[PDB]
Amino acid sequence: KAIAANKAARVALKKAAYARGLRYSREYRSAEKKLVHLRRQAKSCGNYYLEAKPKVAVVTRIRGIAKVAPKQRKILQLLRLRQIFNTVFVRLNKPMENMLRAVEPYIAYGYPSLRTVRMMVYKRGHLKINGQRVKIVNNQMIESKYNNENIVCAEDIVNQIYTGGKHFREVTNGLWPFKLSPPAGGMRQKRRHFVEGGDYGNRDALINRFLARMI
Amino acid sequence: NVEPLKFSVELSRNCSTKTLKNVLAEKKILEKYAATKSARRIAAKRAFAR
Amino acid sequence: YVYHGYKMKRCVRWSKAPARRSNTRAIWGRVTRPHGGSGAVRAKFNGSAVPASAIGKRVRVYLYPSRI
Amino acid sequence: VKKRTKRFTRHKCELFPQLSSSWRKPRGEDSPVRRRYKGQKAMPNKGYGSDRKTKYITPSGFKNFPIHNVQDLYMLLMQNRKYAGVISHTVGAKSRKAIVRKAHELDVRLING
Amino acid sequence: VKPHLRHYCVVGRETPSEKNPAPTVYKFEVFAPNFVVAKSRFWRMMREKNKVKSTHGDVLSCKVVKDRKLAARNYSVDIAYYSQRCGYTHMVKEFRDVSKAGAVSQAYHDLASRHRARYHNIEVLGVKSIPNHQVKRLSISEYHASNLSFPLLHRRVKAPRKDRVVFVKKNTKRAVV
Amino acid sequence: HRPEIIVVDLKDHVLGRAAAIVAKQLLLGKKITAVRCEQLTIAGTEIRNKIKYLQFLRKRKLSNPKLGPFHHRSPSDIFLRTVRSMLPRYTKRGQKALRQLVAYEGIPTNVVRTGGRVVIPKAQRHYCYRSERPYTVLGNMCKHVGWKYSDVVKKLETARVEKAARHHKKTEKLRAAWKSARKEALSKVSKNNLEVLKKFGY
Amino acid sequence: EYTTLRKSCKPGTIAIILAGRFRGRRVVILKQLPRNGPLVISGPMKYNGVPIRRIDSRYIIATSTKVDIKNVDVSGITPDIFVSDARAQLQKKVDAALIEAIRKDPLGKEKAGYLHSVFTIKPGDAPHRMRW
RNA sequence: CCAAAACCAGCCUCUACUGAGCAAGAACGAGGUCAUGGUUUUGGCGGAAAUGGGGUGCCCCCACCCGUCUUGAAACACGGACCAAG
RNA sequence: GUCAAAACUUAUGGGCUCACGAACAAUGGAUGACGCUCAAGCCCAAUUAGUGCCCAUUAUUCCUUUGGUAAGGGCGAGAAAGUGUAGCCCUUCCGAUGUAGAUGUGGCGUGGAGGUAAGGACGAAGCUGAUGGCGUGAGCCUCAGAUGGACCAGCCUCUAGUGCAGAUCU
RNA sequence: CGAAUCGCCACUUCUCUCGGCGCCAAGUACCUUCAUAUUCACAAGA
Ligand SMILES: [Mg+2]
Ligand SMILES: [Mg+2]
Ligand SMILES: [Mg+2]
Ligand SMILES: [Mg+2]
Ligand SMILES: [Mg+2]
Ligand SMILES: [Mg+2]
Ligand SMILES: [Mg+2]
Ligand SMILES: [Mg+2]
Ligand SMILES: [Mg+2]
Repeated sequence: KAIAANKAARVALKKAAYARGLRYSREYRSAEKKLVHLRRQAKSCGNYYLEAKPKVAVVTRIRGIAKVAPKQRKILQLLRLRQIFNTVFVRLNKPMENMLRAVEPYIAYGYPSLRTVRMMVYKRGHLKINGQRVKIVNNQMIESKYNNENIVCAEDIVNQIYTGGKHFREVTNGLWPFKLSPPAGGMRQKRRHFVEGGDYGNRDALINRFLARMI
Repeated sequence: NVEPLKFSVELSRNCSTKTLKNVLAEKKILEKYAATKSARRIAAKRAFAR
Repeated sequence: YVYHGYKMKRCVRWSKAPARRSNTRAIWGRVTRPHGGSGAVRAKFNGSAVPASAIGKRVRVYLYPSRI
Repeated sequence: VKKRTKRFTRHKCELFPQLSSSWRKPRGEDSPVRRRYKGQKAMPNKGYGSDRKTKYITPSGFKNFPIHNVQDLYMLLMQNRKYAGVISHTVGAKSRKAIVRKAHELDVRLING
Repeated sequence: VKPHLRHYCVVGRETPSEKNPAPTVYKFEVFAPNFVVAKSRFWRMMREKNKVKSTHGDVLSCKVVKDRKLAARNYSVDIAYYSQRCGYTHMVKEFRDVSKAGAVSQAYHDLASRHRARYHNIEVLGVKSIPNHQVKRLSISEYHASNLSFPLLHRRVKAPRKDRVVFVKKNTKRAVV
Repeated sequence: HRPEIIVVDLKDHVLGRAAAIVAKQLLLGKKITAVRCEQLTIAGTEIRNKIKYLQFLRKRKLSNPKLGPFHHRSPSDIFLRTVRSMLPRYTKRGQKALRQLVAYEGIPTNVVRTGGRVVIPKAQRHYCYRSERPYTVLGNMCKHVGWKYSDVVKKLETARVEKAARHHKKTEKLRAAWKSARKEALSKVSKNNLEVLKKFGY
Repeated sequence: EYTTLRKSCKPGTIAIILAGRFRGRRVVILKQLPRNGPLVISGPMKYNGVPIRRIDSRYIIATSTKVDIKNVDVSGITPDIFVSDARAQLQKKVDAALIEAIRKDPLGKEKAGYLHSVFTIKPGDAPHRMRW
């Protein structure tokens, strides 16, 4: 009886995950075509388009845990950047932009592409479950973690940690911070800022490349 | 990176390309070049490797 | 890495092929990946290391398993 | 397939005939071995623990179980594919005749039969 | 190699406020490795000139600028730079190159060697293409003549890498490696 | 029986590049035989390099020079020392590799007429020096530093050359035959082969 | 049937033996065995002296050169087969078919001679730079 | 027991926008691999073989005498020839 | 560049340089050595080229161990309601360095005792050991003595004059 | 005494600024031996 009701649910969930990610695919294709029209409108209008600011950065701890000061050392813990190539998505509040500004030599970050978000959540994605670090494998796994009619798909997660979400904290917090491998082909200098020809600090959209070699 | 060849069409600097598909055609500096053993040797090794 | 001991020992066809009983011995490996941007490659010889005496010496890298 | 096959010998047992090879944890700030410099001897630790379902298993594949007399053999009658009796060193060659022609009749293995 | 420095034009403004309801937009040509540095150098000038800062502004366009063509030409790069040894040398060197980006990056390597000057000490002040004659500098003037021929003297011709060799027979090109 | 030796001809090679490339091949098991070490070049005027060597020669154990650093003056012994400084000279792997190298001043009669002589293009003088910069030919500096056989070798080098050249026109009729014999071989029955030879450039 | 045997190795293709008793021998690939099994290359023994026999695909270098030997009936090559009269008879029946299949081709005279060829990694030779 | 090949899984590697470029997205195809999992196959070896251990040597590599007080010990700082019993 | 893994001395990059050049006065001799000079130097940029590679006790992943006073499931031979053992079984997760020090340990080991169980003249203890085997380890066990000659291991409980390379220790 | 090694040559083996050949018929004609050595395994052969 329950044995099959587990089927009615597992079938109903992909019916939902299908329905969800069909919307998210449309909500991407549409949102970006709309964001192309405007910047394209404006070029016709001899006119600039102030693109909406990033509302999510994929912060990545990039120096190791030795010799770090008590203020940086706390901010990294609150970012949950406790190891080297840990990663988290943190949305760019002023209060966060002032946390990130406090530990930039310890982190590389930028504004993840939707693809960067997919790869981390699908490949490197791990839910916290009963404190266990649990590899994402089922959408069943996700709906149980997130008791939230909003958050069912792994596509629900990627939208939250990309669109900026109303559950961006509800989602990203239920994820273990990402444990990325060191960037293939290496860094540049974990000591200099990115614009110095180094590695640390905000590197805008370029983080997707750097973070792609890692994932 | 380049090795000058004994061939050289007379020409003017910054000359347009269609001018060149012209002038070299009026000499066949290229068709003349492949005739040389220096050229054949290059296409010869390029046939053995191929 | 073909070399030899100082006594004969069982070889791959010691009984089927008496002709093949040398005190010649061989240690097999696989090329594992290219090493450096030059022509060098990494060979793990089975689970074991190849002996340090092998160094400077004729390894013979066979054309098989073939791909091509 | 064991982690480490070597003994964890005491540091500098080789220089001092009196020292047993048996392990003592090194002490002294300046001990090269407890400061664990790379060229030095290793120390035992939890990480060298053997795999736990192959543990205690002799290459015969049996776990040895001590045996002293013919009655012990029946302690191994029903688990004769798991335990192998190792007859105690001090049972007489007399009694071992009896353990052995009985450890044969029962299909129980013996390490030193 | 292709130029060291891409040609960006970063456009941006101090973000709107009741203090400044309709702020000036600022175009700013930069020669940067990549936009994140071009965006950076752009905010360097915004505070060093407009007193606006990166927190308070917003780049409106990071886009790279298309090359004029590919014909060999002639560039007057105007390059201020800094050192402890020299605190601000205005200096219009001219360079001969195919592109503004190429003349400029060429001006950084030139400037980094004759002056131990890092990228961020330097700031380009403009990169006009110049006509033949305007170039006062005598070095590139040698290359103007429509009739210029020179030998490629005393070449080192390394083999294509696939063909390179450690040992070769002496009056032959049999390999021996 | 001879082993798979390769007799590098060291004339007009940079000392330390040739010494570095050779020192590596000895490790990879090549049994090299350097020759014409008299002809190795070094960057700079001879005076630059005599002073470098005389600062070398200046180094000896005061306690007992007899066991001190030894300052060999043969260009070949100088090349062996240069090449042992570039290999693990205390491990047997390198002590071995150094004995697989045989330097000679000039090219000795045992080593001549033995096979073609190799060259190290990465260590060529023209490949390395800026052509108009001054350079020190090695056997020339070391003549001023104590090598006594600099003219013994030149007398020998003169002899192998005049001798090798006499044999080069002793055989001119012979080489000319195969040139003629081989050109008329194309005209022979090799018909379809003549087209497979045209492709590939033969 | 199932076969992952690679596209480069197809029946009737010439194929260098890289290993085993018949190193360097060009050998036509007569057939692949009924399951994803080892190829049955044949010399023909009339040429290079290679008997009908099995070889793993990993131990040959399938040359681009081949022969349109669909005409030949290699059906008598079955796994159950794997010098006795029944087998000596089998190749004789086959090599003569296989050998004529080689004859039908234009440039079929070289391929007879091409199969008399023996491969050898001569010094200075770079197979990895080779194409086949 | 040693090998080798295969299969499956795993795993890994190898358009869009823009004005030719990117801050840009997948696909096809192929390879690698058991110090990955499961599926055998096929050969080699079989008084000996085989794996493991042990011993001795070598090779390449790594490696500062320990205890000690001390900020700091390889210290040109102290204690230290060997072993047994205590 | 060699030593030295990697540019088998890569660049189809720019400059600069002839004599030195490569983060924190006296034993001869130190860019680490050699050597390098169209660099093997310096500034700059690069990554196969106007169409990279090498090396960590690091990261990631896999296997194993151990710990968790961590999360769950379960109760041919096994399936014990269990802190801890040769762990009741399986699953997943996170941790692991460490002086002084603290603590744990069905942790090791010694002489003795209350018990239990057993062994020994067909050879106890002791000792010897290319005797292997087991255990992370302290150690245990077996084999062999061409050693010995009569005592004694296991297990639970009790006990202590209980574990030694170092005291200029006796 | 079983060995590891695996191109040769008086067409390179001078000098000073595509060497020839060899790779399975002593030749381009495939005459013609090869198996069971039974699909890798030191080439079992020099
Ligand atoms: Mg770095
Ligand atoms: Mg620092
Ligand atoms: Mg003091
Ligand atoms: Mg190296
Ligand atoms: Mg600890
Ligand atoms: Mg007592
Ligand atoms: Mg002993
Ligand atoms: Mg006491
Ligand atoms: Mg052999």
